[PDB]
This record gives sequence, C-alpha cells and structure tokens, in this order.
Amino acid sequence: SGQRWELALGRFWDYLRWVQTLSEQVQEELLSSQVTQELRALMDETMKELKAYKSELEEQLTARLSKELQAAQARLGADMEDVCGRLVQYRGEVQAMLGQSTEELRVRLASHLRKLRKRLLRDADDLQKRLAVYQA
Repeated sequence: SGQRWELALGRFWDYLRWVQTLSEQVQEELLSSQVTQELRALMDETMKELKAYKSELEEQLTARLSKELQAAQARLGADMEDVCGRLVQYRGEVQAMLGQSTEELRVRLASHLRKLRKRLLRDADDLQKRLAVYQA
C-alpha cells in the first residue's frame, strides 16, 4: 500500500549503499553470491509490493496516466535489475582474472552504481508522484 513498496525500496537502498563501499567484506559476499541473492530478493519484494499496490488502485477507480505509470513501473524495475546485473557481472569478471588486481574493475563498478543511484532517485520519485495523481 502507499508506503509498503516504498519501505521495500528503502531496504534495497540501505543494502545498495553498503555495497557501494566495496569494502573487503562486501567483496567476500559479492564473490560468494550472497550480495546478489539478497539484493535480488529485496528487488523482487519491491516490485511485487508495487504490483499489488498499483493493482489495488486500478481496482477501486472509476487512459494515458495508466500507460505511463506502467513505464515508470518498468523504469524502477530496470534500475534495480541493472544494479543486480552489474554486481553479477563483476563477480564473473573477477573470477576470470586469476588473482590479478581488480582495482580498475571496482573503480568502474562504483561509477556504474553511483549513476544508477541517481536514476533510482528520480525514477522512484516519478513513480511516487504518478501513483499519487492516479489515486481515485
């Protein structure tokens, strides 16, 4: 409901913010698949809560707003998917480097995540304001 999918998105954010640091613990868990499994779990919880919320809104109301909303919905999902895909890719690349320095890979991952965070910010804000106008 209103804040349900938002609270779930907040939990994805909390985790992402820790991952962004790419400390050695993050790295241990990135390479063991724990980070990606958990972020993926938080993303799924988010999109499903959003789906349920938008479906309930759609149900109680008496259509451009609608199609745009779907798209805004897709944008957030894609932002979260990209984050996940970025981390999964990093793991794959590192495991193929045979112990060689991962420095450049991490600098690049960091930059990708900083950019996606700016996207998550505006995309969620856009979804929030659209869901609010949609309301019957």
